[PDB]
Amino acid sequence: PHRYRPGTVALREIRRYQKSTELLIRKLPFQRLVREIAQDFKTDLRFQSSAVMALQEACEAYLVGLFEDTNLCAIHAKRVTIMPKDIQLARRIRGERA
Amino acid sequence: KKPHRYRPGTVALREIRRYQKSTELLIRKLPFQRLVREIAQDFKTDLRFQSSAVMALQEACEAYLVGLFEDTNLCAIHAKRVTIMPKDIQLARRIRGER
Amino acid sequence: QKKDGKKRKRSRKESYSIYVYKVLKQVHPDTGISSKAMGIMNSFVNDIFERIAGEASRLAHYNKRSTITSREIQTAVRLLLPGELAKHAVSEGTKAVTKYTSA
Amino acid sequence: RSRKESYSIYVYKVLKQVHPDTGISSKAMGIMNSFVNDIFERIAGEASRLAHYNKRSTITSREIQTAVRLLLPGELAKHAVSEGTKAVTKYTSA
Amino acid sequence: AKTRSSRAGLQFPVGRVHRLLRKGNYSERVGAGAPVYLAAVLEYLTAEILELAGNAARDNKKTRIIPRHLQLAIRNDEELNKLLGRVTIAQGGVLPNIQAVLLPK
Amino acid sequence: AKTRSSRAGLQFPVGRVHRLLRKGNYSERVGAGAPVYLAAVLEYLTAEILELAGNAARDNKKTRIIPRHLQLAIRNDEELNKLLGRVTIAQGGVLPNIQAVLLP
Amino acid sequence: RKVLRDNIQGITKPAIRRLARRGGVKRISGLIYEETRGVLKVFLENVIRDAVTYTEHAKRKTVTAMDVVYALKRQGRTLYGFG
Amino acid sequence: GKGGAKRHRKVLRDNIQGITKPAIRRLARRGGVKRISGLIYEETRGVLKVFLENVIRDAVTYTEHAKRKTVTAMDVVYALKRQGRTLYGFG
Amino acid sequence: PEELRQALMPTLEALYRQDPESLPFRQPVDPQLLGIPDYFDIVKSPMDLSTIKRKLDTGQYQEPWQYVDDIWLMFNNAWLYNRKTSRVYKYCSKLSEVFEQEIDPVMQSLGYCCGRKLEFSPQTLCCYGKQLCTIPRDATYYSYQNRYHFCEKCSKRKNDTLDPELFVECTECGRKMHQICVLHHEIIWPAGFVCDGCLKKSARTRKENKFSAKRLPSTRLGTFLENRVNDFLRRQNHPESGEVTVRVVHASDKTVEVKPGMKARFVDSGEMAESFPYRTKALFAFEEIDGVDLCFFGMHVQEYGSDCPPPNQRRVYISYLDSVHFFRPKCLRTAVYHEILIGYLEYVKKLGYTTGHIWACPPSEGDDYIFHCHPPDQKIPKPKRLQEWYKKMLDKAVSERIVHDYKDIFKQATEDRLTSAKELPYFEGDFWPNVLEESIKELEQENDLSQKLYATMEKHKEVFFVIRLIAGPAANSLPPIVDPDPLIPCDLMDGRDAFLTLARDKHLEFSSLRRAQWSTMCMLVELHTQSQD
DNA sequence: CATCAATATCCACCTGCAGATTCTACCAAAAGTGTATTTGGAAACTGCTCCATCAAAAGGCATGTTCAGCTGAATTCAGCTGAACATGCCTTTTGATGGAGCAGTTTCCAAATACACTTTTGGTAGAATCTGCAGGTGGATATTGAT
DNA sequence: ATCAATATCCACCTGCAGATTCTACCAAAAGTGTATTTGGAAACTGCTCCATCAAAAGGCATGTTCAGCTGAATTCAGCTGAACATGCCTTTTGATGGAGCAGTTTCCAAATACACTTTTGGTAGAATCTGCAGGTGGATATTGATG
Repeated sequence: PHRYRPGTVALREIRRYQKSTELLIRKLPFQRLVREIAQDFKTDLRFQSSAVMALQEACEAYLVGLFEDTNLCAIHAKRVTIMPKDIQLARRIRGERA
Repeated sequence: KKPHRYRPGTVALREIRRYQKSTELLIRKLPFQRLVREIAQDFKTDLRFQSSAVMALQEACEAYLVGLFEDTNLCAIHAKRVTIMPKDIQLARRIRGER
Repeated sequence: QKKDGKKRKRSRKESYSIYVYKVLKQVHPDTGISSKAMGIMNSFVNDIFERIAGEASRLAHYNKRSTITSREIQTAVRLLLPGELAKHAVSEGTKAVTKYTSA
Repeated sequence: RSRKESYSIYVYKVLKQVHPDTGISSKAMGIMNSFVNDIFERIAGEASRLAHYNKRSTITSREIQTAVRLLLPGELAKHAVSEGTKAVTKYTSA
Repeated sequence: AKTRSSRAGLQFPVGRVHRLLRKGNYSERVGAGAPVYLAAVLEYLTAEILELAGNAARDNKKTRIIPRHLQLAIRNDEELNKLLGRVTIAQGGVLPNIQAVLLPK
Repeated sequence: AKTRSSRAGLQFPVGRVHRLLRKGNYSERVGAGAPVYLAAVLEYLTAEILELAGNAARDNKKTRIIPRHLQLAIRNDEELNKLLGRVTIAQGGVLPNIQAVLLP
Repeated sequence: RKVLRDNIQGITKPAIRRLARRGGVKRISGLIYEETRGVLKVFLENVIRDAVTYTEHAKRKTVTAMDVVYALKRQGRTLYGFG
Repeated sequence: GKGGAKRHRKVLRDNIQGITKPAIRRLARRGGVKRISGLIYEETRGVLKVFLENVIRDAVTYTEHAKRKTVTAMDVVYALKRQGRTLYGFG
Repeated sequence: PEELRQALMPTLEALYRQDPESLPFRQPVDPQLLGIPDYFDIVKSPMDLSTIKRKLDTGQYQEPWQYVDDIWLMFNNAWLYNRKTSRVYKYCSKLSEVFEQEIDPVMQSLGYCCGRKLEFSPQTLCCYGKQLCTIPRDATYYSYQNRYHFCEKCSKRKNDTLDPELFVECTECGRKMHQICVLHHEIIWPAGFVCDGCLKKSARTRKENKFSAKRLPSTRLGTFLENRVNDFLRRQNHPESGEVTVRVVHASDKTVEVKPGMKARFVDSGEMAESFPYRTKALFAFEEIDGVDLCFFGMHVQEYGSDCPPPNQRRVYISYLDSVHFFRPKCLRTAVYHEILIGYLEYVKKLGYTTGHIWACPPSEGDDYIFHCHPPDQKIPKPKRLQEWYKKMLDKAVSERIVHDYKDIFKQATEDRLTSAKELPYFEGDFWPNVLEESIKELEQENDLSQKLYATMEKHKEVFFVIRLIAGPAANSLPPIVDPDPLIPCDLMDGRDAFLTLARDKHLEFSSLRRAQWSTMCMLVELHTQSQD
C-alpha cells in the first residue's frame, strides 16, 4: 500500500489553502453559533446575510493571523507542533489577554 | 579569606524587586536628550526642545521598553529559558506587528 | 494712575483640577494629590472625554443624526467602558439626567 | 429608493487610465470603495484633530497635507503631497 | 439661580462640557442632557479612580496621592487596566511581578 | 461651464469630497483647495493600488481584478502593507509563505 | 425562536485544521482545536455584542452589515467589501 | 577668556552608545528580565532608535505645522497618542 | 620701608593661601600660552601678583595706598577682561572678598581710616537744550567740552562709569584719609585736617563743629516735634536710643494756579478764585550717632490758612516725605516716624487747621523723593504696606485724641455731599488736578465731569487719606490762623528738585552710614553758608 | 539541614524643606435666564425587500477507526558566557546667564459662507449584447518513497 | 541509481452569472454671481524660555572568576499524521407567510441665537502648613558559606 510520510500531506494542504481564498468554516454551523451568541446577548434578534459573511470572514482572518503567530512561537520554541501555550503566549504578547 | 559573594541571581532578583518597586527614570537625561536632538535634526535642522517634551519622550520610551522587555522575558520563558536573546525581541516585535 | 496691568499678557488655561479635588473631598477628605497626580488626572479625564465624544459623534453620524443626545452617549458608554464600569456610569448618568429634568 | 453614492465612475476611469485592458470584479470594486472611503475618513479626522490642536476652525490644504504626511509612509506621502500640490496649483491658476 | 451641575447634583461644570462639545465639532446640534450625562459619567470615573488611589496610598502608608498610587490603582483593577491598556502613566512604574521560573529553588 | 474637478485636471469629484467634508463635521469651515488636494491624494492612491492589482492579475494570467489580486498587491508592497496593517481585505486570502523549518 | 445551544462544536476539527493550514501551521496537537474554539467564541463575544449595541441604538431588530463592519472597525479590525 | 579645563566630549556621533549598559540593564530589570545576553543591548539601542522616528518625526511634523521652531510637550503628546501610546501628565 | 613690608606680608600671604582660586594670578598673563591674543588690546596694564611682590620687595612702594590701588587694579582687570560666568571672574571675586576682610585691620593698624576702594554710583547727567529732560543712564549720550550733554532724541558714548572717592592729606603726618570716612569739611575747619592719631598723640581734640543741626535756627514746630520725639525716647529708655533734633529749615509763601482746563470750565465763570495761596514748609530730622549728626527723616507740606479761599481753606497736605533707615534703635525707628507725624498733626490743629491730606504713593524703583541714593538693602514699601503703615499711624493719633477720624477720599467725598469737581481741595503737584485735566481732555475728545471724577475717586480710594483734625461746631468758630514761625527763605529746598540736583552733582549719597553722615554734614554746611549773605 | 555572619532593607523615629494647602482680593470669561425663531425626528400610516422558515435531493467532506514515523519530552554532560564584584575616573546635573523665538497687540485684505438661480450628470430602471473564467476532460510533467 | 504510484500544471472547450454597452429621467449635486462675514496674512513688540558653560558628584566603564545557564547528543512513549470505510449533514434550488425595514406627512417639544445679569473660575502674592525624602541607629531575614 502506497503511503506518504508524515508532513507531506500537511504541506500540500499548506500550499492548497495559502493559494485559494474560499471560506474554510462551514456557513450553517457558524451562523447557528452566531445566533446562539446573539440570543445569549439579546433576545429576538435577526441577522442579515452580508453581516453573517462579514463576521465569518473577520473571524477567519483573525484566526489565520493567530495561527501564524502561534506557529512562529512554536518554531521559536524549537518545535513543529503548536500547543495551546503557544496561543496563550501569542495572545499575551498581542495585548489581548494581558 | 573567601570574600562574601552572592550567587548569580540573588542580586539580580533583588534589583528586579528594587526597580519594580520604584518609578524613577532609568535613562540619563543628557545622552537621551542629545539622541533626540540629532534624530530631530535628521528631519528638521535647528529645532528647539522643551524640557517637558523631553521628559514625556523619555517616559514614553522607557514605558515601551519595559513592556517590550516583559514580552521578551515571556517569550524566552516559553522556550524553557531564562535568558533573552535577539530572537526573543524579534518574535515580540513580530507578534506586536511593529516589523 | 494705571497699575497692575501685567502687560495685558495674563496666560490662562482651563482645567478640571479644582473640580476633581472636590470629588477627592467626597471620597477621601484627608488625602491629597501632587501636581503630577493632578496633571495625570486632567489628562485622563480629557482622554475619556475625547474618546466618548468621538464615539458619540460617530454613532450620531451612522444613523444620519445631526443632534447629540444622552442616548448615543450611554450607548458609547456601553461600547467603551467594561461591564461593571459601564453599568455604573450609565446608572449615574441616568440619575443625574432624571434629577436635572425634575430640577 | 434613497441614493447610495460611491466612487464608481471615478475608480473605473482611473483603472482605464492605468490599465485599459484590465477590469475589476464586483467584490474587488467594493473593496476599493471601502478603501477610498476609509482613507478619506482617516485623513479628514486627522486634519480635524490638527485644526483643533492649533485652535484653527478652518480646514485648508495645509492641514490635510500634514495629515497625509503623518499617515502615508515615505514615498507614498511624498508622491501624494507632490500630486496634491500640483492639483491645487492648477486649481488656483484658473 | 442654580447651576446646571447643582441642579443635577454634579461637581464638574455642565456648561463647560456643553461648550467643549459645541466647539469639538462632534455634532451640528447638542442636546441639553448630553453634558449632564457626560459629566455624571466622568464624575463616576474620577470618584472610583481616586478612591482606588487613596486605597493604594493608605496601603503604602501614604496620605498624598502620587503617580505611583494612580498606577497601582489602575493596574490592580482589571477593568481599569482594560480601559487603559493602551495608556502609559507618567512616573507610575509597573506592578511588582516576578516570574515563577526566575524564582530560586 | 467648467467643473471644479476638471478645473484642477482631476478625475475624482472635488465637489463630492467637499460636500462629504462639510457633512462630516470635521470643522465649521473648510478651505477651497482642501477638497482638491484630498481628491488628488485619493486618486493617486487609487491609481497605485489599481496598477499593482492589475500587475498581480496579469501575473496570474487574469485580466479581471479579483479580491485575491487586491490582497496580493496590498501585501506585496511594504508601504501599502503598513498603510493597511490593521485592515482585512474581503476574499483576499493570505500570501503564499512557508518558512524553511517546516520544509523537508 | 428556538434557543440554539452547543453550536461551538459546529467548528469541526477539519475546519480548524484548514484554518491552521491557511495560517501556515504544519502540525496540530490534540488540545489545539477546542482551545481555538474558545478563542473564537471570545472573538464573537467581542464583536456581536457591539453590533447588538449598535442594533439596539438604531431601534432596529435585525443585525446589518454596516453594524458588523463598524463594530469591527471600532475593535481595530477594519474590514473592506461590506460597506 | 582662559578656561583651565575643557573636555571635547566626542560623543555626538555615537550617542546611541550614550545609552549606558547599566541603563539598559536597569530597564530590563524593571521589565522583569533576570538574565541578559550580550547581544540584547545594542539591539535594544536600535529598537530605541527606531522608536524615535516613530514618534519625534510626527512631533516634528507637528512643529512645522504650527509654524514653530521649538518642539513642545503637546506636540509629543499627540505624536504618542497617534501611535496608540497615549501619555498622561504632560497635557 | 621694612615697616610697611611687615604690615603687608600677612595680607598678601592670606591671598596666596587660597587654593585653587589664586593660581591663575601667580605668574604674568601669557597670551600666546593661554591662546588669548587680545589681552593687550583690552587691558592696558598687564602685571600680576609676582610683580606686586617684587615691587613690595625692591623699594618701589612709598605708602600702602599704592599697594591697595595695585591689588584693586588687578581686581578690576580680572573683572573687565573676563565675563562673570567665567572661572577667573569668580576666583577674582572670592579673592577680593578675602582681601576686603584682611586689609581693614592691617590698614587701620598703620593709622589709616580704612583700606577699601570706594567709588560712587554713576552720576546721571542732565540735558542742556531742552532744559527739562535729563541724560539717561546706561544709554547712548552725546557730550561736548565735558560741559554740555545731550540725549539721543535731543562724541557718542554710553554712560557706564564709576566716580571714586576723594582723599584729604593730613597736615601733620601727611597720611591720606577718605573725606567721607573722617568727615572733614574745609568750611568747618579752615585750619586744616588733622588725623585722630595725631590728635590723640598730643592729647588734643577736634574743634567743636559750629555747623550743626542743633545750632540751626529754632522754630516752634521744629522745637515741638523734637521735644515730642525726645520725650518718647526717654519714656522708652532704649540703650541704643540717642538725641533727635528736628529743625524747620524752609518756610516760604507760594501760590498754586488753576490749570487751564479748570480755569476755562469754572474760573472764567466766577465760581473759583484764579489761584490759592499757601505756605510750604520743609523740615528735616537729625540724630546724633557716634557724635555725628545724621539726617534720617524729612517731609514737605503745604498749609492753606483761613485767608485761603475755599475749598482749600485751613487745609494741610503732605506733598512728599522721605526717610533713611539708619536710625538707632531700629525697632523704635518706625515708631519715631509716627512720633513725628502725629506731632505735626497736633501742631496744625493747635494753629487752627482742620483737614489733612496724604497721598500714599510709594517711590518707583530707582526714584528718590528727597534723599538721593537710597541704600540697596532698604526695601521700598509696597502700596498696601504703605497704606497699612498710614492707617496704623492714624490709629495711634486717634488713640491720643488728637485726630478725631480719618477716611478714604471717596468716603469723604460721599459724606461731604460733593456734587461737582469744584469742592475738592486744589494742591500743588497733586495727582487730582492732573487727573481732572485728563478727564476734561477725554470729555473734549468725546455731570459727565462729576461722573468721571467719581469713577476715579472710587478707583483710587485706598491711596488718598483725608484726616479730620477739628470736627463739629468747633470747626465753624475758629479764630484766624496766625503762624508764630517767621518765614525762612531758602531756595535750596524750594521744591524737592534742588536738593536732589545738589546731591547728584556733589555725589551726596545716602547709601551707607558714612556716606549718609557725610551728606548730612555737607547739607548742614551748605545751609549755614546760605544763611549768611 | 541547623546555624556564625555580612548585607539590603522595613520599619521605629526624626527632622528640614519644596510642594501642597488656606485665605483675601480682582477680574474677565463663562453660565443661567429670558425671548424670539427654527427644526429633528416621533407617531401615524403604509409600500415593499429581504429575513426567517419549510421541503427535497445528494455528495463532500465530517466522523470514526487503524497503523506507525517521527517529535516533544526527558536525560546527561560539556563549552562558555554573562552575573557578581573590586577598581579606577569621568560624564551628569544643576545653578547661573545671554538672546532665539512664543505669544500679545493692531490693520486690513485676500478668502471662506449664505443663498438664490441655472446647468451638468451619477445613480439607475430596463433590455441586449459582449465576455473571463467556473468547471469538467485529458494527458504531459515534477514529486515521493522505497522498491 | 532506477522506477512505480500520485499530485501538479496546464491547454482546451462549453454553459452562464457576472461584467460590459445603449436609452431615457432626474433630482441631488455641481457650478456661477452678489452680499456678507471673518480666520488669518503682516508688522512691531514684551516676554518666555531655550542654548551654553563651569563645579559637585553620582554613578559608569574594565578586568577576574566561575556557578550556573545554554546548548549539543541520545532515547523513547506515544500522538498525531496518513490512509480508508461509512455516512451524515451541510450545500444547492425552490417556494412562501409575514415580521419587519423603510418612504412620506405632520408638527410639537426640543433645539438654536443673541441680550443681559449673575457668579464663577483662572491667576498673583503672603504666609502658614505639611508629607515625605533622606540621614542615623538598630536589626530583621537571608543567603552564601562553614560545618
